[PDB]
Order: sequence, then C-alpha cells, then structure tokens
Amino acid sequence: DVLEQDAQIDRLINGRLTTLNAFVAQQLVRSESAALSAQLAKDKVNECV
Amino acid sequence: LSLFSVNDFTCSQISPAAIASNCYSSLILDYFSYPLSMKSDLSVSSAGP
Repeated sequence: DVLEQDAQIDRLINGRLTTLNAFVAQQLVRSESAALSAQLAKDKVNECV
Repeated sequence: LSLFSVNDFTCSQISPAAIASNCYSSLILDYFSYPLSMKSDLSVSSAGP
C-alpha cells in the first residue's frame, strides 16, 4: 500500500544518504593524501631527477 | 466476496488492490469452521486460545 511504501522509502533514503556521506568522507581523505603525495613528488623530481 | 457476505475483511503485509494488480505465484485458501463471536481469539498473531 502507498502509505506503508512511503515509510519504506524514508528509511531507504536515510540509508542511502549515510552511505554517500561515508563515500564522500573517504574521497576527502584521499584528496588530502593526494595533496601530500603531490608535494612529495615535486620535491622528489627537483631533488633527484 | 459476492458469494459469501464478509463479516470481517483484514489483509496483513499486503494490499487487496495490489494482489489483483500483480500476478502471484500461488494462492492458498484455508477452510475452517469458526464462530462469528470470537473475533479476538483468531488473528495472524494473538494470545487467544
């Protein structure tokens, strides 16, 4: 029935957004690690190459 | 429903319109002799004897 289906949709939306929040947080951590690695890479090219 | 007057109509975990709209794999009809007065005793889940 539609009323029960709307309640089921609510919990599904809450689960999906929390999973997306975790995925975005992982991407933010990856970008911060990339910035540190890029700084290391620039120093390595100047120092060794 | 036309053949037998329905003293009580209850459907649990499903919608009567939905069952008509969507084909179901199987249909189970249970025949039992039950008194009209003891509505409370018989339920999908109840403490009735």
